[PDB]
Amino acid sequence: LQYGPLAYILGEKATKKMTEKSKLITVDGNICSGKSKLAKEIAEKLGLKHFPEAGIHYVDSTTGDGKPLPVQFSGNCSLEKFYDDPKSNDGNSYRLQAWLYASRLLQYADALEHLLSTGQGVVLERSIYSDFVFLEAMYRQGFIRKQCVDHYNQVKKVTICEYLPPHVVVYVDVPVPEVQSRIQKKGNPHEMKITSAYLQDIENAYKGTFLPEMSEKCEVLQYSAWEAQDAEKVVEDIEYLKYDKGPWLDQNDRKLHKLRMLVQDKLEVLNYTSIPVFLPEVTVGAHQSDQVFQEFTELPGRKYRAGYNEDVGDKWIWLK
Amino acid sequence: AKTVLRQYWDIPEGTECHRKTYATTSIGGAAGLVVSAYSVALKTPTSFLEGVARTGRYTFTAAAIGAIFGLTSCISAQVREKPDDPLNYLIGGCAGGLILGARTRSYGIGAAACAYMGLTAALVKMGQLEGWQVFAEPKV
Amino acid sequence: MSMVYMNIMMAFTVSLVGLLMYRSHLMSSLLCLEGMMLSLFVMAALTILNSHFTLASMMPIILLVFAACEAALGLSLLVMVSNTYGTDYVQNLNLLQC
Amino acid sequence: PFFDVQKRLGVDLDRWMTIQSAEQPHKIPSRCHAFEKEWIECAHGIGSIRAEKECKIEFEDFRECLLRQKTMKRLHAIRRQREKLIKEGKYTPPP
Amino acid sequence: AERVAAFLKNVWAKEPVLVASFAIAGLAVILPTLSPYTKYSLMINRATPYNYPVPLRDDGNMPDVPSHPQDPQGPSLEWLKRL
Amino acid sequence: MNPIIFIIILLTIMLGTIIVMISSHWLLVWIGFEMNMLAIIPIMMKNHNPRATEASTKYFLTQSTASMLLMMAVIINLMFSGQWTVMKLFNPMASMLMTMALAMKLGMAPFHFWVPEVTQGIPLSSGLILLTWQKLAPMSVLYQIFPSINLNLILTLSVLSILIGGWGGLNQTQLRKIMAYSSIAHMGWMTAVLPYNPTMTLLNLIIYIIMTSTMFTMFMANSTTTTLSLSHTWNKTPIMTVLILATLLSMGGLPPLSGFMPKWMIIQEMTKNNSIILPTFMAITALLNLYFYMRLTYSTTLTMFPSTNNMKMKWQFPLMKKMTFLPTMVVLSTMMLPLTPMLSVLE
Amino acid sequence: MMLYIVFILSVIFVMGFVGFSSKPSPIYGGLGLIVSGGVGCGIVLNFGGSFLGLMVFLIYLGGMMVVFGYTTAMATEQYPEIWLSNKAVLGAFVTGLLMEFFMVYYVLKDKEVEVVFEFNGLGDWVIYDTGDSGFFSEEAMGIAALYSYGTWLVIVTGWSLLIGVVVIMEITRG
Amino acid sequence: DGPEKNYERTMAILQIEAEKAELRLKELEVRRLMRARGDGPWFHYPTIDKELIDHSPKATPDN
Amino acid sequence: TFQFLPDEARSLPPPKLTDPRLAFVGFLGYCSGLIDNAIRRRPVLLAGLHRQLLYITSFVFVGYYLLKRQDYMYAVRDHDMFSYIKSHPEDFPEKDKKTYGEVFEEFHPVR
Ligand SMILES: CCCCCCCCCCCCO[C@@H]1O[C@H](CO)[C@@H](O[C@H]2O[C@H](CO)[C@@H](O)[C@H](O)[C@H]2O)[C@H](O)[C@H]1O
Ligand SMILES: CCCCCCCCCCCCO[C@@H]1O[C@H](CO)[C@@H](O[C@H]2O[C@H](CO)[C@@H](O)[C@H](O)[C@H]2O)[C@H](O)[C@H]1O
Ligand SMILES: CCCCCCCCCCCCO[C@@H]1O[C@H](CO)[C@@H](O[C@H]2O[C@H](CO)[C@@H](O)[C@H](O)[C@H]2O)[C@H](O)[C@H]1O
Ligand SMILES: Nc1nc2c(ncn2[C@@H]2O[C@H](COP(=O)(O)OP(=O)(O)OP(=O)(O)O)[C@@H](O)[C@H]2O)c(=O)[nH]1
Ligand SMILES: N=C(N)NC(=N)NCCc1ccc(I)c(Cl)c1
Ligand SMILES: [Mg+2]
Repeated sequence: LQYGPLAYILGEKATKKMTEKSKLITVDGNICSGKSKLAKEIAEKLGLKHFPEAGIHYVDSTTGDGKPLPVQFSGNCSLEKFYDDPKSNDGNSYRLQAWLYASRLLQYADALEHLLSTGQGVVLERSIYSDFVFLEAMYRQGFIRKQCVDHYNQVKKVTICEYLPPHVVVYVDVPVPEVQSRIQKKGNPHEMKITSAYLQDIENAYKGTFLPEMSEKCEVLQYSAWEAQDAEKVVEDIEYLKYDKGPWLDQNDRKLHKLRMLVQDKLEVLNYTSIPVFLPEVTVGAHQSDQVFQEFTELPGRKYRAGYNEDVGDKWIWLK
Repeated sequence: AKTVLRQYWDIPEGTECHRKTYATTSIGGAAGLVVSAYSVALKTPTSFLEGVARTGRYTFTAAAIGAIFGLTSCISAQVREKPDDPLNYLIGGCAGGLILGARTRSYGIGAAACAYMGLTAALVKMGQLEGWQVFAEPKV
Repeated sequence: MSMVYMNIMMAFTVSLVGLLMYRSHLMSSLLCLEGMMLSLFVMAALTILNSHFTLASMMPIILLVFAACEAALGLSLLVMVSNTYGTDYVQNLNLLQC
Repeated sequence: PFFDVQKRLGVDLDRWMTIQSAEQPHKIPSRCHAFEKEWIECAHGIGSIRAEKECKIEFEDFRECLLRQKTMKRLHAIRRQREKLIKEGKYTPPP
Repeated sequence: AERVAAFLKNVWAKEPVLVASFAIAGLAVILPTLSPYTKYSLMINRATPYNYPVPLRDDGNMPDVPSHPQDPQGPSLEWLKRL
Repeated sequence: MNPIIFIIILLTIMLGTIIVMISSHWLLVWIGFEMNMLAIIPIMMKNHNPRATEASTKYFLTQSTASMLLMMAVIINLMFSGQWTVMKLFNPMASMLMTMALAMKLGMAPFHFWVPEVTQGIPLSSGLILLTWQKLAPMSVLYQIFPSINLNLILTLSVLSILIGGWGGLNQTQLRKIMAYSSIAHMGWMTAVLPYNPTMTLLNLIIYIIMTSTMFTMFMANSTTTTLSLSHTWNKTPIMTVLILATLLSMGGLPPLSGFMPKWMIIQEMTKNNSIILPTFMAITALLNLYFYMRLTYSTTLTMFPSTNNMKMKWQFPLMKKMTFLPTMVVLSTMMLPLTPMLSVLE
Repeated sequence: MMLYIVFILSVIFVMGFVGFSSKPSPIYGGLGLIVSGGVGCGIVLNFGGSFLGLMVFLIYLGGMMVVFGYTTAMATEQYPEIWLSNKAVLGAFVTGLLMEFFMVYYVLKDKEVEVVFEFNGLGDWVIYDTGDSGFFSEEAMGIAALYSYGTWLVIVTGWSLLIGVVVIMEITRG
Repeated sequence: DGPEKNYERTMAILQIEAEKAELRLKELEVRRLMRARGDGPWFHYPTIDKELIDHSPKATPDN
Repeated sequence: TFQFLPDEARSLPPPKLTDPRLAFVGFLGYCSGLIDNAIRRRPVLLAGLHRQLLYITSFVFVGYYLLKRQDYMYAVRDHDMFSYIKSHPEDFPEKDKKTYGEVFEEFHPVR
């Protein structure tokens, strides 16, 4: 039975599947802070599902054959271009940020759906709750306009309010001089053009707004670069948490049924990421969007609903 | 409303002008009061006096139209010796339309009001002669 | 008609005018709504009793029961309004103007 | 009824309380039972268009029993005249 | 059955008030249909004469209708006296 | 809401309506309205926000006032006839009170003000019930009491609704308000013909319900509540824009589409009764509705509005909303004119 | 005279309605409705509605109006504004009070009156029934019949009360 | 088609249409009479059914 | 009373299963099937033939009975009309028909 009211009526209630191990964990930090390695270790040790940080091609990974699509089907957002030309007149900076928030929103919906349908917890690397630190950093360096920030807050206002916050927020605290040291060592030509000022703004948003906010409602665990190598100590900290705050304590089968009905419908999840606000950075002219949409329909296995594409080997279409 | 309309249509056209002008002025005044009542209830005046000024403004404007139509249409029938003629009502209807332009201080509204109200009055006279029914009794 | 019907019909009209001419408190308009029911109960009871319409004797009770249930619903809406704005003032219920 | 389910099924959901001359507990009659019965029997089966004209006598009698306007008016007249004569001392009432 | 008795012992230990409520409510629904006395309730109510028993015009073909209250024909309440 | 409770509340909304439709006693009619109003408030409130609370309260006050006036008409009718049978009323004051009460429940002008505000403030699914199913019970009462209705009153209510509904929709960009004013105008056609041929009232009501349900369902499939949001449909579900175009042209009364049929038959019945000025005035006034239906078609189907970059993310996911009965409803909404003589089944 | 008791009660009925309909503080409006409810019961009592009259006291006053006052004290007014201190309330109260008195004066002077409609003024006793010698209360027999004739009334009424509980719990959960 | 076929086919069309036109005029006349007089199956508005009346002896005799 | 097809309707001939109106109803059912495929982005013509068949069958089945009621209601209308005309001969007198040789019509020249 595909999930719905009928499945819920017949005993598919969330509280059955969820244990004390059914926790949503998010790992945050500055660039090159080592959060990616820590997130995998936490997930391995606690037996949780790991979600690699949602990038420009996250949505492609969940649909079709799972492989990334060409760049015109993501709007030509480019993280590489952002470092090369953060003040480009083509609006790439905010178009990327708006796209990345939608990608994170989609991933958060996937993570909650996994948690609510299987009962197994998840580990995320950043989320829709911490995505704003990049936007604040962008605005303070003059890479995006104030109207872009106003647009971002509108979309966030009508989307984040639907979801529950993480059970545990893990923050890895690496100072900016060390981050710049790790960036140059990593040797990515585009990333090395990052300014410490941009990195300092990311940290200021994290410590000024993010951590204080999440402290009111989550379990916030902070580690330094050294303390983050001891994954076992991090996992020991997690297992000894009390979980005495947050709205996860108010949840019940009724409220989690409505939540699962939302996160499973991805078009409903992304509904307000396309509000008709005609900001130049994200507005696409009719001729271009029409042309790009026709190209998308021509991609393999994309003309029809999944399972109805004869060009990729689907069978029994005349009985489906 | 049925009593006044009974009085007006009882008098022959082109005769007893003062009685005709009273029926139409009272009819116009009633419509003005009805408009004022809804206007004041749905669009609150800033003060009691502003509400009274608006009520008088609409009510006099509507009685002015009703008076001119009745008087002009009754004189036209008398002067022309053409009682059962829609053209008298067309003349009376347009005259009332011009007043609306004056009371609303405009030339386009007056011209538009003259044509639309002038045609409407003429149609009203034809329906009276030919027994046109607006709210027809169910018959079949 | 009998003399009592004058005042009972008048009472309904008074409460109807009261209901249609709101002031500020939403509770005050709910009271006029229940006043209307009261006058309806009395008029119906008088007609039914005087005519000796035996089986209709239960009708005023049914009217009372259903109208009390409607009033309970109205009171619930009033408290939800009061929780939102801190008063039961009807001037706050103007968001759907736009 | 818009949909006459009651007649189709033969079930009596609410007809029992529609008129005062129907069956009542312990055969308690209404005051206007005989007038309602006559009017209903006159008007039965001919349609309201015809009954409005042809059963007017039964309906006028029934309405008189219901509200008693003519009776009260007649009593008002006799009482008003009696007060006049007594005010003029031309009438003394018996015990 | 054994699972039924274990369930009943559990509720009897934890919620005797609710167990008693449901048992009483179940008896109220069921016992009227099992009682031999329920039929007399119908008969006694019908035997109570609230209004006047209007006499019938005698057409000469009513041998089952009494002519006098003390004549033998008609319903008897002897069953009620012995009750 | 718990899914089982939502079902029971929906069934109570239906049961209250059914009681009104099968009752021969005026008290049961009143009970049907009371039960129906009690059960509908929870689906107006279900999304818990100040706008939904204001809509539920504005709705409650209107319907409660109308039900009190209805009970007055019933009691006055009892005083002057000594019976409760649902049929013609036996007192002109009772007839005016019941007519006014039922006009208030239907949201007819000048008792219309609540319809746009209540519809705007509740979810699309709740507005779907408000503007379709809720018309059934009051219209079925009007079907039975129409011989005693004052002709001038009912035709005045009809003419006002056609004017107010037509003019009110011209200024709207919110889809729920467009549907609300569209509903007001269509009610006027239904009551204008009722004194002459109630069968044509039923025909108009049924067809209106079908096209109204189609439009609400298509809005729900895309979660569109504003004109500009609806203008993004072409870049997501191009088929939907064509269906919306066809349905709107039908609600405009354009031949050869189904929505021409009720206007066509109402004009016929009125002309058979030597009513010529009124049907002509109604038909010309209904061009106001066609104007703001056409405006929606311009921004939805006949032109391509600007899009947003994030829309591309939507291309990768299918429609998962139920869209129940939509393929059937859209075909009935547009392609039924050749079967017009089938209206006799409603006789 | 006691022969006009029903009329006198009906006059008091109207004044109580003018009381809360002019809408003073809901505390006082609730008081005016309670006085009208009691007086309304008295009118019903004098027509032989013993059980119906007491239901107004038990249910309308002891149930509904208690809940109204409870809610007013909790979500509307905690301290009443001085009665008639507002101009519109005082004007509306005086306007209605004068209309009632003019009605009552004329009907008593002429023993009839035409206030829109024609009303007799001889006293409501004149229409009463002249024969009654049954061994039961007719009102009681009619109300008791709810359980024999009114099966359908019981079903819909009982169902609506259950839905009332369900609906109100939904409304207030928020 | 030969002229005879079209000619006589035309007559068959005229007969059908003429008969329908007469029936349309008669229906308007029948409907007008039934609505004014109420003596037909159309415009038959219900009256209370007399089988609802209880004819048994009542608690008191005068009724 | 509250009957879709009363028993007296069985004296009328049934609608033919090849009725042109019934065929149109079937076509409407076919169109609904295609629109179902289209809104769900399936191959419009081939997808779910079992579903397409039931769309046609459901429309035809319901259409057949609706057509039956339609024809019966028009038979009842004619039956009522003809009976009323027989019952009231005084209101439908047999018209005295003159020929065009005897009837005078004015001539209106087009010059
Ligand atoms: C832009 C156009 C807008 C719409 C215009 C609509 C025009 C409608 C025409 C007006 C209605 C017809 O006009 C109406 O006809 C009937 C026919 O006797 C008259 O009816 C009158 O008959 C006699 C006199 O003959 C009177 O004693 C009686 O009081 C009255 O019933 C009305 O007094 C008249 O007002
Ligand atoms: C919108 C107002 C809301 C508050 C309503 C207040 C209650 C209204 C009470 C109405 C009851 C009176 O109703 C009215 O009584 C008188 C008494 O014979 C009736 O009778 C009156 O008109 C008819 C006309 O043929 C004749 O009986 C007679 O000329 C006259 O007495 C009226 O036909 C009826 O309409
Ligand atoms: C949405 C809810 C769905 C549930 C629907 C349930 C409907 C139940 C209908 C109950 C009424 C059934 O039908 C009705 O029943 C009662 C007995 O039971 C009968 O009533 C019987 O007792 C009383 C006492 O005299 C009288 O009404 C009558 O003398 C006698 O017939 C009716 O003659 C019968 O028509
Ligand atoms: N503009 C922008 N860039 C982002 C965002 N999320 C990630 N990035 C960029 O994606 C790149 C990789 O991010 P990180 O995970 O933090 O770097 P990492 O070294 O690979 O991973 P760690 O070792 O855990 O720190 C960086 O250049 C980020 O700036 C975002 O929301 N906005
Ligand atoms: N009230 C109206 N004017 N209309 C109406 N229903 N008239 C009754 C005439 C009629 C018309 C068509 C059919 I088919 C049938 Cl059986 C009867
Ligand atoms: Mg990383």
